[PDB]
Amino acid sequence: QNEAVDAVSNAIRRSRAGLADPNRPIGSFLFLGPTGVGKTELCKALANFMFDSDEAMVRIDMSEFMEKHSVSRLVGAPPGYVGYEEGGYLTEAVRRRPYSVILLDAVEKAHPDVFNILLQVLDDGRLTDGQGRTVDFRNTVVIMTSNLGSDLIQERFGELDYAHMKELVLGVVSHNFRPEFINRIDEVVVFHPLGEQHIASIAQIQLKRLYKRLEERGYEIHISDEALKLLSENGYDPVYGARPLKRAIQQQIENPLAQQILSGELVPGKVIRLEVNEDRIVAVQH
Amino acid sequence: QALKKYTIDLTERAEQGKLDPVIGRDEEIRRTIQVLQRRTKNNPVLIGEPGVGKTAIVEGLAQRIINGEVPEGLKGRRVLALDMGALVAGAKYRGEFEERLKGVLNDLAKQEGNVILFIDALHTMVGAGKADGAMDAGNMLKPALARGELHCVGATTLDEYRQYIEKDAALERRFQKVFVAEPSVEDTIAILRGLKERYELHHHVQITDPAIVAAATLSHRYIADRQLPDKAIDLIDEAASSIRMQIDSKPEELDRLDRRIIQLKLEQQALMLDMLNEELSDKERQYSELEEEWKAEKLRNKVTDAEIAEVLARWTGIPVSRMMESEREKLLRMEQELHHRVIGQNEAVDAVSNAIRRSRAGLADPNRPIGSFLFLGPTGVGKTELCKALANFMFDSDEAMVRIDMSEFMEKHSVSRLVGAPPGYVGYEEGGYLTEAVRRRPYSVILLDAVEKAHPDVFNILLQVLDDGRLTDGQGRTVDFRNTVVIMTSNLGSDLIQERFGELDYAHMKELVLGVVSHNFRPEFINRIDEVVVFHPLGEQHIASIAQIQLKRLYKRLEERGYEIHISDEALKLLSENGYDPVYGARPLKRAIQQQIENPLAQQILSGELVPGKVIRLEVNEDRIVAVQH
Amino acid sequence: QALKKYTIDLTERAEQGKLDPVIGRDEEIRRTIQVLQRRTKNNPVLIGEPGVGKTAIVEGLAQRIINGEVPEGLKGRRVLALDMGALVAGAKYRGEFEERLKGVLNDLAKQEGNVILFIDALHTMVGAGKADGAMDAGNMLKPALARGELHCVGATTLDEYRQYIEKDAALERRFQKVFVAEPSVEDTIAILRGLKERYELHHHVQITDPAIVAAATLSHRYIA
Ligand SMILES: Nc1ncnc2c1ncn2[C@@H]1O[C@H](COP(=O)(O)OP(=O)(O)OP(O)(O)=S)[C@@H](O)[C@H]1O
Ligand SMILES: Nc1ncnc2c1ncn2[C@@H]1O[C@H](COP(=O)(O)OP(=O)(O)OP(O)(O)=S)[C@@H](O)[C@H]1O
Ligand SMILES: Nc1ncnc2c1ncn2[C@@H]1O[C@H](COP(=O)(O)OP(=O)(O)OP(O)(O)=S)[C@@H](O)[C@H]1O
Ligand SMILES: Nc1ncnc2c1ncn2[C@@H]1O[C@H](COP(=O)(O)OP(=O)(O)OP(O)(O)=S)[C@@H](O)[C@H]1O
Repeated sequence: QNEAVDAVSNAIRRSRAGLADPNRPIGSFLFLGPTGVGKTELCKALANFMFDSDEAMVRIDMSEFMEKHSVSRLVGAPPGYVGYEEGGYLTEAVRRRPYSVILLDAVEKAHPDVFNILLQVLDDGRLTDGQGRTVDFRNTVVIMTSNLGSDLIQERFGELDYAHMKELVLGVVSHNFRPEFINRIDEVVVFHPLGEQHIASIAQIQLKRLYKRLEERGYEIHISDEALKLLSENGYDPVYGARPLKRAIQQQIENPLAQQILSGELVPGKVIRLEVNEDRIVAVQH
Repeated sequence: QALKKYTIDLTERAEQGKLDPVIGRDEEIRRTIQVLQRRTKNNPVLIGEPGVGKTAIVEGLAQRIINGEVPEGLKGRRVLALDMGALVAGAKYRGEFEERLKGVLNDLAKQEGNVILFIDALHTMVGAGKADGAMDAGNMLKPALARGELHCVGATTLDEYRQYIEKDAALERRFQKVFVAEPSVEDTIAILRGLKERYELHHHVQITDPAIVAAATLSHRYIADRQLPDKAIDLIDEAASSIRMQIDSKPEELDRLDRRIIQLKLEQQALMLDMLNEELSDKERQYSELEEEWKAEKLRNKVTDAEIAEVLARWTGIPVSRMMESEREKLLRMEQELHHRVIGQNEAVDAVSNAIRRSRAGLADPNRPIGSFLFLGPTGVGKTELCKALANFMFDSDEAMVRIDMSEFMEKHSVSRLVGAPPGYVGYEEGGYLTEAVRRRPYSVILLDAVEKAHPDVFNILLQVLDDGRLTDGQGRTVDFRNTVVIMTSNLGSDLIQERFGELDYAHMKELVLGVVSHNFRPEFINRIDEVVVFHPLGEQHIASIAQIQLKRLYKRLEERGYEIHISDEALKLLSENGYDPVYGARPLKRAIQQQIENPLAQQILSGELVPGKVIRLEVNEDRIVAVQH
Repeated sequence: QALKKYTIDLTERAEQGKLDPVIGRDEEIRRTIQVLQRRTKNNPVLIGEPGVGKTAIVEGLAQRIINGEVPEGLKGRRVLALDMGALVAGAKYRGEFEERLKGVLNDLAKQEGNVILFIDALHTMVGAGKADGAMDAGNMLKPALARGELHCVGATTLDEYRQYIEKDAALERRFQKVFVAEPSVEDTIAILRGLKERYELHHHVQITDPAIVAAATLSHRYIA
């Protein structure tokens, strides 16, 4: 996903050199593209970069707003109503820390009332909450994740350059969203499904954090290259992204390995080598 | 003077060494010292969520002024803590509180600017001592605060700041906001090294440094309620309390056994059939063996990471502890324990067993729940029964689980009955069903039965839940689901599994019914699922074993009434005959047992015919089942 | 003094033999004692839906203190029950609630850490003396709680925990939550055996042990 990391990178580098437009938020993005290709992971890697934590961000899961009356969950309770003295969820959580990252997770699930609220947000950097005061959004990176071009990108990403694909999935978004809300967008970026090499590198990252979990537990693992090849070939299909990799690693390693840890079988200290049998993956002790 | 009566001196307490050491917080102490040395508005307020160390920043400022590690403009300051209740307390008459507060202001003027003041819980001050003749203590310190003549340091919570001080814009702007961010895990470990010294000195135990890094790491992971370092310091302190209690009289295992033997002793005394004298003799022998082992090892004296883990597994309920031998031998025999109530259906018992074994061995993904499951298969084969066997295995009770029947959610409104209502609307003040139920009990089997009956996009709530274990209710507070077991049971391939279960392996069956679910659910949602199992229709030997299960629980139902029943295997073969069809599963067996046994048997009980104590033999008739008295 | 008036001595009542016997609740009293013997935040709170026996846990702790089954660190402690009704009771003049309550804080902290304070209905303490802009019991006790000088065993219902105490998050972090489990059928049978003895002494009757096991079974099954 080189294009999206370029887009977000250039947004923060526009802000730090002063050239940001101070009537808007810093970058209003819309992450399209199919499931399991790292939309929420680019948001998490941003907040990990900029703020030194994975969940140090205003994560709003937009699929809890599927009705017309859940706008008040983020703006606030209007005058003379129940939860009045606590404001909203978005406006307070920004009005505390005005340089934050706001993840509007799974944006298309909600009702278009929230999209009107975010019209005001993405264009002018203010969103007057329920108690009757502005909230300064001129310094937050608003990020939105969706998958409206799932079939289109999964089927036709080959033999097409990036601009024509962007125009085609942007047409699909224009069928889904109003022209207002996609006019306010700083940059729609388009993802792409993962090939063998991408899932191989993601397999190495997930195995590094598996090693880190067992190193916390007190164990070590070296792995065979053939074992990692079986993990990368058992967990490759273009429809579900990089998640069959995660649950394939989860099954084939973590179930028999934890089976043998609980069995009183695998002694601490020794390097637990993960090499293959004919088709299974066995954990050995030598 | 008034400052003797109404202020309690911190630098005298820091000078006599009555304050715990303050570690880190370079940025916030430096900004408090920058703000305290201004010309107008000398007033910092310390703002951050409760537990992050704001009073500790003022106590670190007092210790740095006593040690003299401050600039030269502060060498020799006195930091005096103002107690607004001690001002309010004896002010019965009119104008007594204002006389007290004005005496404090005159004495602070006579100190020639040498006294830093300190009002912890600054939100106490707004509207303190108001009456009809109100000067309110926010309206009398407002001139002395505006002109910078008073060096007050407040320390109020962020929500208490929004509620109480931003309701008064003049006194809102008299104060400079020093934000006190939650310390991360590493800063907490440093803070816990200094407070390790102090807590070791109090509890007379020795906190090992792996227990410190365990306390900061574990309480950052498994507690979303409170904030660092306070939750980590609480794990350290309560762990040292447990170690010192074990040191005092005897360990907790002999405590369990002593309480149980005195309990069953006076309980058998109260019974003066039993199945109690056997239990009491076994527990007395177990007490003798563990007391012999305690005399053979003459124990715990230090706080290790295992004590931190047991304290956190008794704060919450999440099984963080090391597995004892009874529990580990129970848990390696997982599938034998589950096939006592779910006979047949090996694939799902393997899947569920492996998810719980990954949980307990500590390999589970900490950003997701323990395991999501989608039990597909035809009606009456064991889907809801495996979830009840899960709660009866794991939680020792059948109905001890969060059961959300997805056949009440046939409309899109009824997402709101598991997130709660938004602000303004009716059921705001009570929160969601699911979210409150998890926020009480964070380790629980969450079942979503009959899941294909719901509205198609009610499963967007579950996009959040299954992917990241966090669901955000109506009021705002996100509930952490990351230690739960989510299970949704459906029957989307009923006729397919009934038809093509023969001549097909498990893999192609899973693929074909997964195509069926691909026409039902969204590609987002069937990607979140850890493991879709596929159930299989029940055969004749399965139904024979199910008949034995139902007849054992019928004997259990008729022993309470006071009757014994023995059955002959010919009648059991008849119930294997009259209770078999592939299309309806295992309930034709249950209603065949119901009819052909319980209707003539209860007929004959209420007939005044069947004398208790005599064994009711269920031999066969020509075709029926007789019940005789011999 | 002040502790004569605004507190009720449980250990006097347990030592006079006026409380009910308490059966079971072993992990709950053990974690209550593990929380009461801390350095800072000595404050547990018994949470669980009403009926499960939370005041019974604190009275069981009082009977274990008097009859000598607690550790050596608690042999000799008094368990005083604070009266939130008596503290507001006469104070209509300004300050007099706070005068009473800080007199209680003086006379407790002057006991050298001997009196375990008990507040059934902790959610009453939340907004107790909250006058027209004055000091309630929450904001007064709040700094003597997170130094361990006040040993406040709360006992609040779980629904009113969410309604009243989580509204004020600072007083919420001072108290360490001790969950109180709803007991099984079998523990209920044991509880009913001790209280069988006491109710037979009350009503001048006898109670057969089938009526106990039927009472636990039937009340668990049919009253929901
Ligand atoms: N390009 C990637 N690099 C690293 N990890 C990735 C990548 N793509 C997916 N992952 C992994 O897959 C998960 C992230 O998938 P998500 O981006 O959260 O799915 P998604 O992008 O939200 O698509 P939907 O809308 O949920 S179907 C994490 O567990 C990551 O470890
Ligand atoms: N930076 C720190 N260095 C040393 N100890 C700390 C630090 N931060 C917190 N603590 C300890 O953590 C505990 C809680 O901190 P507190 O300052 O008392 O919380 P708080 O700042 O009072 O917030 P509230 O709203 O007043 S409860 C105390 O025991 C402190 O000694
Ligand atoms: N493997 C089994 N072992 C024992 N009893 C079983 C088994 N499978 C089903 N039963 C009986 O089946 C009854 C209900 O079966 P369920 O599994 O609850 O039906 P289901 O699987 O939920 O399918 P639907 O679509 O919800 S009707 C229980 O009373 C059990 O006695
Ligand atoms: N372990 C026990 N030993 C003896 N009696 C008990 C026990 N548990 C509960 N009880 C009895 O159960 C009843 C209720 O106990 P309480 O402690 O009053 O419950 P409770 O938790 O105070 O209910 P609320 O929510 O405070 S009104 C009393 O009659 C007690 O005697």
